[PDB]
Amino acid sequence: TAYEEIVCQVFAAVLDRSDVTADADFFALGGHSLLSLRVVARLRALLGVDVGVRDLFEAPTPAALAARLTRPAVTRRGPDAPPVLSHFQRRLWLIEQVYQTRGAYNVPLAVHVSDRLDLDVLRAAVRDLVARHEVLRTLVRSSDDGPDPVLLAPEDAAVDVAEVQAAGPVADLLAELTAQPFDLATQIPLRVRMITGEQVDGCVLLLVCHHIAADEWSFAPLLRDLDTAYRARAAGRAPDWEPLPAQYSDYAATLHDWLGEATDPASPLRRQLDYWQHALQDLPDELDLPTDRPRPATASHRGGLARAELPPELVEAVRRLAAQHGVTVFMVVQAAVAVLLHRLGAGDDIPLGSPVADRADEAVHDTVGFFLNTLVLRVNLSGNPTFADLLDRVRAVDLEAFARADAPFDAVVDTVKPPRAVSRHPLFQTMVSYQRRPSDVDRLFGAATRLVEVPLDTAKFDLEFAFIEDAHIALNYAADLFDHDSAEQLVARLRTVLEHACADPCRPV
Ligand SMILES: *P(=O)(O)OCC(C)(C)[C@@H](O)C(=O)NCCC(=O)NCCSCCO
Repeated sequence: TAYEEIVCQVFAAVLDRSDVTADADFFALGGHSLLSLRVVARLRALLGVDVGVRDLFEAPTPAALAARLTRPAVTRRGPDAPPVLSHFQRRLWLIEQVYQTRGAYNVPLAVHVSDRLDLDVLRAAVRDLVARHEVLRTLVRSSDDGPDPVLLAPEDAAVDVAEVQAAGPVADLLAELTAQPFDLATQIPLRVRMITGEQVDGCVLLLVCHHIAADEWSFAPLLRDLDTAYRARAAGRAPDWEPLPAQYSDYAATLHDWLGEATDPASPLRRQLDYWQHALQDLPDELDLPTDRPRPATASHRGGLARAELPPELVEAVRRLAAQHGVTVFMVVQAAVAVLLHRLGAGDDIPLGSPVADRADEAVHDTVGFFLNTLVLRVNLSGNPTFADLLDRVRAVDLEAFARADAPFDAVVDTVKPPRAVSRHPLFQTMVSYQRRPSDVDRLFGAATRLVEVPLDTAKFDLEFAFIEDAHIALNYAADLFDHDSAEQLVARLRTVLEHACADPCRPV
């Protein structure tokens, strides 16, 4: 996606357009060939990989050209193929065995529908959705060897759909309903609740998935498929879609077969693991941050959410600054957080974790599942560099780390073998992420729909900064270490670093 977004930068800058999308065709937007010499030339200076007009012909779209610049394609297995637990799923199942997460790993998705949907038709749509995505009806029961996936049959996957009347503010009820625990060995990792009442106009459709079966990118497939299925089941027929290109097990199986054994030196896993053992060498145990309380001895996993609204001219300024320096918006937001901690006394070694989506294959681009590997983006701020300088360091660190994004985070932790503490997250405690909410989801289920935020009562790490476009900043802080007022000031201080950065990126940090 980093390669993907940076290619759009050159397409729009060379073709002088604003019609640059992930699925846009270079030649289709008026693209010739000297234009490719300029586009191919610029791509070399930023990404540093060998690109040529030859690549542009084969991959004339940013999405394709990005995948071309960088492993077998996901091959759909047999109809009777058994489920296969991906290394991503193993971590999520494992985390809930070692921690009292309080549902901190339940990802919520709430939509406001102008019409109180038909709970019976909705249920049929939820049953259809679960049947389409095997990941939504796959249980993880513990055994003597390890966790074993149990793919429920469509007839046997008891879906959980129910209506819920709102008494108080639905915002706090959504958080409460979302944080309810999941029993991955007996319950499917999908929960649907239709919140209705006299205080809410129409109803609020809440989809609560456990992260083991869905990530933030699965929101679009879920809503799109639940709309497609809901509309059909409302007409007495089964929803008419074309079969899924692949299932999660197919992606996991193809991914695991290619990853190889960490003991074989020629396998991608060990060869990537080796990069990280060097890249994360002599890593800080933890950053010297300003906390309001000492690190507890138990991970309460409880936290809050401090938001900082971003003016359109500031969102527009950040995008402009990114394009000028040949860096993604994430890299800008990441440098801001790094500077913030650096200015707060963290030091010159700012290890920030970040989620990278493994959705390169076209067979899993719009599929439901968890493809987010956590990566340690180690930013060095020594030598009192300017912001534009740190944008160079960040980009190099990111692109270099993005080429080794397939080593499971848990394996990197085992390879770097860091001093551990159940109250502290390994390698990193501050996470920076850039999310985008689904667009064109305003007329779902034949009504007036609109996404609703769920107030987070939990926190996965000490500090999680999130740049969320519809844009704003969301601070997921650990309640055991930070006070809400302190988080509000910290997210606001991030905004001020961004304001100064765009205005004068030549200023020391
Ligand atoms: P611009 O759009 O005007 O430039 C177009 C170029 C020069 C890139 C190219 O499309 C062109 O004009 N001709 C390319 C045809 C060609 O000769 N390809 C070589 C492969 S043919 C087999 C050789 O063994």
